[PDB]
Amino acid sequence: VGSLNCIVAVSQNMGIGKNGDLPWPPLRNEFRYFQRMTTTSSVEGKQNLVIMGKKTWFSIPEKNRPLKGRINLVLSRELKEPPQGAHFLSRSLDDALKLTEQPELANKVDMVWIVGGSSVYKEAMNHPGHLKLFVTRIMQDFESDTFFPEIDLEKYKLLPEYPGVLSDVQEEKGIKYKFEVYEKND
Ligand SMILES: NC(=O)C1=CN([C@@H]2O[C@H](COP(=O)(O)OP(=O)(O)OC[C@H]3O[C@@H](n4cnc5c(N)ncnc54)[C@H](OP(=O)(O)O)[C@@H]3O)[C@@H](O)[C@H]2O)C=CC1
Ligand SMILES: COc1ccccc1/C(=C/c1coc2nc(N)nc(N)c12)CC(C)C
Repeated sequence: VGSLNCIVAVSQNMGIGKNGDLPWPPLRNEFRYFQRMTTTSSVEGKQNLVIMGKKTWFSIPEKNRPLKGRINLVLSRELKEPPQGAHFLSRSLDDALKLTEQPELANKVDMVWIVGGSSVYKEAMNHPGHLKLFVTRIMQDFESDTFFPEIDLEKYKLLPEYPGVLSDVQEEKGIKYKFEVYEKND
């Protein structure tokens, strides 16, 4: 199994969601970036795995659900089986990562992408080992009711560029944003 990663888009006030949707209006190219980064795998005969909490799963409109071309895993202790359209269900983050090593998935999964929400991000980020964060900084404040956990910059280094990630300011619907990649190894 290849690398472990988180990917998020976050306002200046650290918001990632409001009422089960994003705090900002739809940013089509931002979403295209999320789909590209999470779907593209350099290893022949493998797909990437996306890991998400239950409320994030149900935030994806049925049209984009499961995320196509990726294996979709949902975290929940209440659910008894994967939701309609999902592929896997685990009861903890550690369980989901252990599962990638089982015979059913060990030779099928390339990268692992944690796609939210706030508790899953927090636990992924505080878990020893090699981890990258792909963070889109939406450069305005937006009313939110979720939030991204604190990024400890003593351990997460902001990389000075990264292949396949544009380094300059983007703008859609009058909202400027930029792409960042952070890496820790502890
Ligand atoms: N980049 C972005 O801007 C992103 C935005 N979002 C937004 O964030 C919001 C959803 O996030 P949030 O409210 O944080 O919720 P989550 O997606 O984290 O869902 C939480 C539910 O998931 C299950 N859960 C979470 N972590 C675990 C765990 N480690 N083990 C087992 N079960 C777990 C629990 O279910 P149970 O109670 O069944 O056990 C929990 O009640 C929405 O507004 C969505 O639009 C989401 C992702 C990215
Ligand atoms: C348009 O996206 C949404 C709309 C409504 C509810 C949830 C989302 C999602 C959010 C993001 C998770 O990591 C993300 N990372 C980045 N860089 N951008 C994102 N947008 C997400 C996931 C996809 C829908 C499946």
